[PDB]
Amino acid sequence: PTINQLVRKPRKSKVEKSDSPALNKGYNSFKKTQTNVNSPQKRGVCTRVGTMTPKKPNSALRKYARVRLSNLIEVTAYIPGIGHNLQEHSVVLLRGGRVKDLPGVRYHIVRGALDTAGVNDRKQSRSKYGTKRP
Amino acid sequence: VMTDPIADFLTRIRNANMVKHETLEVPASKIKRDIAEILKREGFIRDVEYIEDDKQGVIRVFLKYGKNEERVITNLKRISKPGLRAYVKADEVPKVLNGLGIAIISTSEGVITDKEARAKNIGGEVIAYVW
RNA sequence: GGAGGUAUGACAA
RNA sequence: GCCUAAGGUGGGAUAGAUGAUUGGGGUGAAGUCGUAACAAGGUAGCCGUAUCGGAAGGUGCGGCUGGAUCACCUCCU
RNA sequence: CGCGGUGCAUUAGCUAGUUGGUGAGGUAACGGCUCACCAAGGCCACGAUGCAUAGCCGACCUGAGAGGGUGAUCGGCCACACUGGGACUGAGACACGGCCCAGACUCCUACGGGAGGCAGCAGUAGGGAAUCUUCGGCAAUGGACGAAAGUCUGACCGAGCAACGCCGCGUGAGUGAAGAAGGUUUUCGGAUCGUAAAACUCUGUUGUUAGAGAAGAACAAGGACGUUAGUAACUGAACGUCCCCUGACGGUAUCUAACCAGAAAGCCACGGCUAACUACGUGCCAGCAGCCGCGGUAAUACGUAGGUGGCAAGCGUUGUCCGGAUUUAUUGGGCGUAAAGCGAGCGCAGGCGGUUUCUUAAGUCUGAUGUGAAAGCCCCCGGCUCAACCGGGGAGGGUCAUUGGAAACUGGGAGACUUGAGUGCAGAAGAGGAGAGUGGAAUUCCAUGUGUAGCGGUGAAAUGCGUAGAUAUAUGGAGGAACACCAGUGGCGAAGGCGGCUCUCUGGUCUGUAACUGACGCUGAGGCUCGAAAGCGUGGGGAGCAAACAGGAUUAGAUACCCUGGUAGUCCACGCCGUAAACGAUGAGUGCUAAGUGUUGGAGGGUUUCCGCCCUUCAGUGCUGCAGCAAACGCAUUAAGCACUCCGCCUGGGGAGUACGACCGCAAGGUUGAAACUCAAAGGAAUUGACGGGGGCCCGCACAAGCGGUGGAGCAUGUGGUUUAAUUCGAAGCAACG
Ligand SMILES: [K+]
Ligand SMILES: [K+]
Ligand SMILES: [K+]
Ligand SMILES: [K+]
Ligand SMILES: [K+]
Ligand SMILES: [K+]
Ligand SMILES: [K+]
Ligand SMILES: [K+]
Ligand SMILES: [K+]
Ligand SMILES: [K+]
Ligand SMILES: [K+]
Ligand SMILES: [K+]
Ligand SMILES: [K+]
Ligand SMILES: [K+]
Ligand SMILES: [K+]
Ligand SMILES: [K+]
Ligand SMILES: [K+]
Ligand SMILES: [K+]
Ligand SMILES: [Mg+2]
Ligand SMILES: [Mg+2]
Ligand SMILES: [Mg+2]
Ligand SMILES: [Mg+2]
Ligand SMILES: [Mg+2]
Ligand SMILES: [Mg+2]
Ligand SMILES: [Mg+2]
Ligand SMILES: [Mg+2]
Ligand SMILES: [Mg+2]
Ligand SMILES: [Mg+2]
Ligand SMILES: [Mg+2]
Ligand SMILES: [Mg+2]
Ligand SMILES: [Mg+2]
Ligand SMILES: [Mg+2]
Ligand SMILES: [Mg+2]
Ligand SMILES: [Mg+2]
Ligand SMILES: [Mg+2]
Ligand SMILES: [Mg+2]
Ligand SMILES: [Mg+2]
Repeated sequence: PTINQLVRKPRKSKVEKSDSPALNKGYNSFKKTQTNVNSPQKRGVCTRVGTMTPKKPNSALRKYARVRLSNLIEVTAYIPGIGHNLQEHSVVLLRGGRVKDLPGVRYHIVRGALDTAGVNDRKQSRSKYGTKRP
Repeated sequence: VMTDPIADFLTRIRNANMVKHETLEVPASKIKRDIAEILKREGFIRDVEYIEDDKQGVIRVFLKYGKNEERVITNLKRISKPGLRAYVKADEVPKVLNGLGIAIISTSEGVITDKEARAKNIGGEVIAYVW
């Protein structure tokens, strides 16, 4: 563009968006509205715990939880590690992070937090998966 | 239409220099004569002669080439433009290729080189870079 | 030589 | 007595939620129907428009070459 | 009061005490601040109004910088104190811990009526991923009151809690084996963990035990004297000098001595990016993953172990911001084919603009002064044992103001100029446009002779037409549409487009000349005009052609391609529509930068008896081709080269040119134009292959030309299938099956 054009219509940049939008919104019970609060995690209740299938290259029975968050948003989350003690109506803590296999899964469940148990038998990378030192 | 006769003068030199023409002619103006004189005494062109005509005069420039016809002028860039005038303060006066080139600056003391401008401790409108 | 015009076919490997 | 918060009534404006039902869209390791495009893709393709057809698409009109092949004159090396 | 710091027009209209005036009143004060009158203005595409969001700043994070992000703690300003309104008191409040009223909420009543407001310090409940003790003291500093002692001060000094952050120090040091045991792993030799451990000699930062003990205090008050001013004299006031007087922290820092290495390390990573590799276990499972991707029975990528790497009282994960991202490019990108030139013009505003004299000096440059608080980064300099941290002295920071200068450049003013641009004069060519006529060829139909069984059509056919006389042929008549030859990368036009001929009206361009004007120019958002074909409306026309449609074929099916028909439409008038691979897929203007060769319209000169040839030149139109440019293809004076001006437009693919809103349209639709969500690609050019119901050139019992067979019969044999206790296993298109 010419300088006069940039004066008339200045440069404008693409707006970025979150990879984990459900963590960006709080909820106000009084006003019954959604607040814009960036939160590293969020507590939710497991409405459904089950297994899911991956996309074409991969094949497994990935373990998820359909979690309704404290901010009223309904999200699909992944249960990392081997074996878990989650059930429906359990209270789980969600962190950000996609799972490339699962198209609709944008959050991971934090192990060792709230009702989520640490991973049995884990001995390496224990801080992930939430297991105490043996 | 022509909106920047200075840029036209610099481009005529650049294009003639590219094909190693011996000489070049341009419609005359005071600023063009000022620029031609600076190129003359800074050793970028061989000579400059002026022709009195009926319209505005003509300035003839004699381009300079070294042994093996190496080009003394590498390129010329217009800095201040009709669309965006460029002004530098005395402490903002540019150095072109760390002093191996020159910047032609218009000041209230006249049209001078970047060396002269920061000697006098003055700024002005930056006309062109020459290296 | 060059140029404008006038039926169907798993998946991975 | 004037001003006046709140409250009441009235008709509009505006924002979200929700609603029988409805629309196209995206997704989904191995469904049905055809084979429209890519070679001249077996009717060259595409563009706009109109019209018709289960469906891709077909057909008309104008346009484009981002056109395969053989056959011409101009041009030019 | 000037200036400065958010988003949205898919927000353009807003305003009526509103704008101004005249008086009056009111205020500390000017003022529509209020009012009564008289006018009607004010604001706004330089973004009014509306909507959404937000306390602002010093500063903080990031970045090479330009910038981007943020506005905790500390300081300044502002605003608010249960929600709304009001005034009182006062120098000051419309007043967090004041009043009044109203409201919602909690609480007390004897039911008549009363009370209350932690966004003060703690603390509780609730919300949340998530933030502290219902602590000591007023000693210090500051604040209120008092003459003062002093009282009050959840300011503030301290202490407590949390690795929440930053900084410092540890968890030992030295010697110590061809290298113990054990772990892991082996090619069983040895490797490796490893000088690591052990052992021996040391150390006490720390820790424990005892002891020693700060600064932070200056004071005030009071007790002594003294000096000034004043006074008759005083007490006292102001000041000066001595004595006296006070520690929350707290027995805290700190120091000293003794004693023991004794109590004091983890976390993540190790396929590539990316520093660090092997074993088992598991076998598309379980799981990993930031991206690419790992896992399908021999996985450095999953889980464990041994090693190893990085960092270390932390380490990792998630969230958020800047960077890398030139990925909005002012610094610092693009638009022929990758995303991107509006279909084209005409033009308001705006942006930009030829030469020159004088002048001005708004921009620009420069000097001085003022100011840009302190703290902070930075720079010196000191203090804490170092550092963090603290203190002192600077510097920096403004598109700041005031004032003095400069004057080239941009701008303003007064002149001058002729090259750009235009006018005049003289010429040139043209399917440029509009209107009204008109010509021949051909098709169809119609009439009439001649004439006889076909005609028409396809790959092959049939439908169809014809003995109610076809087609063909001859002579005529009617009507519509299109204009053979000329005709040409030829011409004209802004583009779309314009092709018989004649006339009328009409636009533009090109070439000379240099009489005239004297920069009058270029571009041009918004607006306006034009805009192929199809389509739409009204009224005409209708030969040929032909969506639709009918019939005949083809075919597995054919709602196609083919055939025979055929309506709209194609044509005209008028009014709509406003889109096209509206393309050179290349916006417009200007200047500059090798050559060669065609051609259209001019001009000039040198020859030629003319005709014409030769050369120079202007404006088009092509081809070839340097320099340069380009990812390549290619472009190349008709640039995609080198430059300046203005406009349009682009920012991964899909969802979408979709939805919603708006404008336009009779309608069809057009113009404007997202998001959720999803993918890690989409894409351009070129390369090597393979392939083609592409082309060219060849070969082989490949076909053709022949001879004899197989497929039919019986039987032999192999195979499939079936059967079986078993009918052993292998081979399966050519290339398994005597
Ligand atoms: K087709
Ligand atoms: K065209
Ligand atoms: K007044
Ligand atoms: K605020
Ligand atoms: K308030
Ligand atoms: K008070
Ligand atoms: K005090
Ligand atoms: K008290
Ligand atoms: K004191
Ligand atoms: K890895
Ligand atoms: K730029
Ligand atoms: K165009
Ligand atoms: K000036
Ligand atoms: K004419
Ligand atoms: K019509
Ligand atoms: K030519
Ligand atoms: K996207
Ligand atoms: K067989
Ligand atoms: Mg891992
Ligand atoms: Mg096909
Ligand atoms: Mg086809
Ligand atoms: Mg094709
Ligand atoms: Mg059809
Ligand atoms: Mg940068
Ligand atoms: Mg209070
Ligand atoms: Mg000690
Ligand atoms: Mg490596
Ligand atoms: Mg691993
Ligand atoms: Mg950037
Ligand atoms: Mg394309
Ligand atoms: Mg494109
Ligand atoms: Mg039409
Ligand atoms: Mg278009
Ligand atoms: Mg030419
Ligand atoms: Mg044969
Ligand atoms: Mg037989
Ligand atoms: Mg086998």
